[PDB]
Amino acid sequence: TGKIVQVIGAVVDVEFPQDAVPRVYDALEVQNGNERLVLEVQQQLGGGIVRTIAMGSSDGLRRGLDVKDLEHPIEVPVGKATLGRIMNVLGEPVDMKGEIGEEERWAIHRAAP
Amino acid sequence: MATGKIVQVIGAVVDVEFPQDAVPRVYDALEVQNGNERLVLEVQQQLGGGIVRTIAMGSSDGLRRGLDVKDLEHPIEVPVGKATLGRIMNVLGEPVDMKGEIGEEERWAIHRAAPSYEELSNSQELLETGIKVIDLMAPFAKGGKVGLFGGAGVGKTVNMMELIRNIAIEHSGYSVFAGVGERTREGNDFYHEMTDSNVIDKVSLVYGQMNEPPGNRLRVALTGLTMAEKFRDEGRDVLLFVDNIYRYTLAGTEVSALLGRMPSAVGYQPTLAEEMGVLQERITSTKTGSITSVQAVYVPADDLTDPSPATTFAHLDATVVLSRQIASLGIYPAVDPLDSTSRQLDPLVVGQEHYDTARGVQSILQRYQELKDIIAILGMDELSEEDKLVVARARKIQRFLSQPFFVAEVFTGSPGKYVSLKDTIRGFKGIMEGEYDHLPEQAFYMVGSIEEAVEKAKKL
Amino acid sequence: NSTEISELIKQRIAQFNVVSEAHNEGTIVSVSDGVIRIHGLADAMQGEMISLPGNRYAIALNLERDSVGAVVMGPYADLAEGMK
Amino acid sequence: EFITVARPYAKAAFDFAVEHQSVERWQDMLAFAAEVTKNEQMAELLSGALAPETLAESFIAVAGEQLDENGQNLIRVMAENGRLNALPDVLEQFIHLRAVSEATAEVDVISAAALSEQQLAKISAAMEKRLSRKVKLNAKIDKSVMAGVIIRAGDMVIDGSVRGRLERLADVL
Ligand SMILES: Nc1ncnc2c1ncn2[C@@H]1O[C@H](COP(=O)(O)OP(=O)(O)O)[C@@H](O)[C@H]1O
Ligand SMILES: [Mg+2]
Repeated sequence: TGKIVQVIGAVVDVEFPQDAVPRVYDALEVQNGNERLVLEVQQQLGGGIVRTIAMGSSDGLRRGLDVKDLEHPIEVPVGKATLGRIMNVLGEPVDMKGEIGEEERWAIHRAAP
Repeated sequence: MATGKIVQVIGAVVDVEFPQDAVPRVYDALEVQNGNERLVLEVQQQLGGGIVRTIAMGSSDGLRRGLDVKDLEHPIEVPVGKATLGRIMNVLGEPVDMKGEIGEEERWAIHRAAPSYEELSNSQELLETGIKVIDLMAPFAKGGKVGLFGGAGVGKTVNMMELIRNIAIEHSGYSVFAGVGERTREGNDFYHEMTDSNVIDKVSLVYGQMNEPPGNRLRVALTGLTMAEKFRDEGRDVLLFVDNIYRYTLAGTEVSALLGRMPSAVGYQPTLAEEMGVLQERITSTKTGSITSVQAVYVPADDLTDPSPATTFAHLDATVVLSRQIASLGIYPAVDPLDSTSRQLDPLVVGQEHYDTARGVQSILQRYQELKDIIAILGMDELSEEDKLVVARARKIQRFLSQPFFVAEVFTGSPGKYVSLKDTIRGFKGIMEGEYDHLPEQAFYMVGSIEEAVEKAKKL
Repeated sequence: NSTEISELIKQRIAQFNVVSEAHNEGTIVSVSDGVIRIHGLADAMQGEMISLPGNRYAIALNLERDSVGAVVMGPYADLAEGMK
Repeated sequence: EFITVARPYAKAAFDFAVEHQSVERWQDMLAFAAEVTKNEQMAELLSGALAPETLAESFIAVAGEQLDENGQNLIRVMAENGRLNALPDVLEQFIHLRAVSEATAEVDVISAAALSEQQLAKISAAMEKRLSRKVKLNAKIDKSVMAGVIIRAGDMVIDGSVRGRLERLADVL
């Protein structure tokens, strides 16, 4: 629904419709060539433009690429499943074993007790 | 009628827009109703089309964009004359002592030019004070500027209270006290002390304290100068005490950046030198009358290298440099005899004897400072016997500089001492000539004249 | 055609039914790191408490021309543009 | 104040008006846009945080009597960068540019009394000869002059009022 308007190193500016702007820590997904990249919102600027941080390599990103707005923050597997394995920032498995068989995923932005 | 509207309120700085005809000029005053509170604004810049940028002489809270502003076509004007004597006032010349109206006959604008070069009057009329080290190392004349330099807690306020007691009471003329950025408690204590001593009838008090917004702290010194200059133009001899020049400069610094200025070397405003000069060149003794002024100067981090003390050094006849080192060692007042000087310390202006005595004291103490680390690391007995004699005389001399004050009696539990200048010269001459070589070091500590030194030596 | 053209502009703007912000109301136009920018809100004092959606409140510290800069007192990740 | 912002857009507009032989039309169209800029409720919309394209369309909608080349494109390009308030400045810039190309000077005069046509004609020719332009005098009858006349040609001015001579002699004294 949205489009990239600026690419400055690790941060990316994305434009959304005036009535469909994502929340302050929502996650976006973009197709960088044949591979998918995840962006995390940081600031809501004026006019429906939001600043985001790239959870991956930023090279190869043309401006004018379309993005998908996921309606939840970055969520990772938790519990007994994530107990003998190596994992990425986005909760993906890093060891060459199979998928993590989790029953539950938690958003990484939570409140202190 | 009202003629302007507020368009910006950033912190303590307010912008007002007016019709492009009859725009207020610089240093004018403006008025706006901050709710029920009458609030005064002072114009600082004419910028853009019809817009002036101003500083609030009060709390900026409660202001809305779009409020009407009325432009008074004069600067901030304050009462001047006998009616200001015995009254406390704020920066705007409004009473804060709850005794009622000032009742003034005339009001004067606080922004005015300095005397022309040919108006200046030369003077060498030495004042005498009870403090030994000040009269010895830095005597000063009637009609001149005095500055007490010091870091935090080194004795500026106590020395200024002592000097008020010693000078003002013998002085028969009116006096002005400008409490620029003072602690509220110490202002109240000063007021009550003067009220008890019955000298409040010849002093005018202007107080702008720490809690007030930057404009008040910026312009209160000019208010004080305006009152002092009224007395000077009447022909009288005036005593002007300023509590801290430092926070005048600091009140400038706080608002400088908000006015659109680019910052200077140590974060100061680019206009530090000119802002100091315009204020301090008005404090002069002209041919019609004389102002004698004592100023307390804060020294940030106890470092005399900072631009503020550095520039204010170049404006003073006599500079008494207090040091935190001597205060920490317990010698009171903490005057540094090597750094303190006065331009009246001439063999022509003072007695030739007086000049030689001062020069000898300074030479001896300078010779001690170089030996300090030598002795500290290598040992006392490495010295020659002549060097050990010099060390003895140096320590005795450095004790004789100390003194109890009447106003420093609450802190220590001892009476106060006043020493005449002749006695001071006689005592230091005797010490240097060795007439008291045989007395111990404490026989000179915290005493008055040298006769009192020998009396305490007998008691010892 | 000064009067005629100004009247023409007025009638088209009125027929378009665009309208000013009501005084003491405004809209959030930027949210960033616990600091928000608000359009409108003419009758806003410095240091005033402005009510956000929810029971959250914000302190209006900076009154710029055509903008009010406010600080959120609490969590701010729930706010967005278009909020009255 | 944004004179320097107006200079690029004004140069584009004027350079385009002589490519299409409609300077006289372009000047009044710019006046039309300035009058749009002056409206109160439109000014509030401009102060809002609308996106440039939708804001530009809301602005275009109140200015339908504009050409495709002139209005719909210049308004939107200025809206992309939010320089719509420069339209009032662009108008004055455009007038000055035109006066430069047409070799004209809007010389202004002030007098203590109304001038005869022969006097005004001599002044017109004399300034056409002092300058190298077709002058266009305009007069105002102000008693502050006391007598004599003022002649202003932009930055340059020539003062023949007796008040000026009076205070000049006062400054010589
Ligand atoms: N002559 C003195 N005798 C005794 N105590 C002193 C003397 N001078 C300074 N002090 C002590 O040091 C404190 C700090 O100095 P003071 O003058 O009060 O503040 P400042 O030096 O910062 O103006 C005094 O309140 C007092 O406790
Ligand atoms: Mg002090």
